[PDB]
Amino acid sequence: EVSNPSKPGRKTNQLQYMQNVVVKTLWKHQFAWPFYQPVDAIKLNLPDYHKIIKNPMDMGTIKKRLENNYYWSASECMQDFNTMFTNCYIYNKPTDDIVLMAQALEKIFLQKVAQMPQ
Ligand SMILES: CCOc1cc(C(=O)N2CCC(N3CCN(C)CC3)CC2)ccc1Nc1ncc2c(n1)N(C1CCCC1)c1ccccc1C(=O)N2C
Repeated sequence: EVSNPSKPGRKTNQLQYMQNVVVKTLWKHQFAWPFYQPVDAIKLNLPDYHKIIKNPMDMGTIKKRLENNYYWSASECMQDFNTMFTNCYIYNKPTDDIVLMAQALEKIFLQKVAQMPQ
């Protein structure tokens, strides 16, 4: 999940940008806090969450993956962000607050990624 002995990982120029520009800009958004940690289906009372969401993802995991050089390339790290936002749209109702919070964060994600080098 945040490290794998058989998985090749490294740090590239792009992966440094994911960590120092993308993760770090988003972590400081006032709507980011629900994504610091995995969805806790006990605390939030979500008996069906892990039946609908097959691959949970959050920014804490991503951040930790970056610090561990878990990833091979930055597009792999972008896929994790997409999973995290997409899970949010999939599980929740169209007008739920968390949907509108994920959309605002996702927009900034793309603006930052649009300036990534290479
Ligand atoms: C570890 C924090 O975790 C959460 C906490 C609380 C909470 O009650 N606190 C926050 C801190 C408390 N202190 C301490 C004592 N002191 C005196 C005052 C301050 C005060 C009350 C609420 C939601 C949380 N965490 C969450 N993580 C993913 C999700 C998530 N909430 N939301 C919600 C986020 C906001 C709207 C929806 C979801 C809800 C239902 C279904 C899915 C999802 C979902 O998709 N995600 C991504």
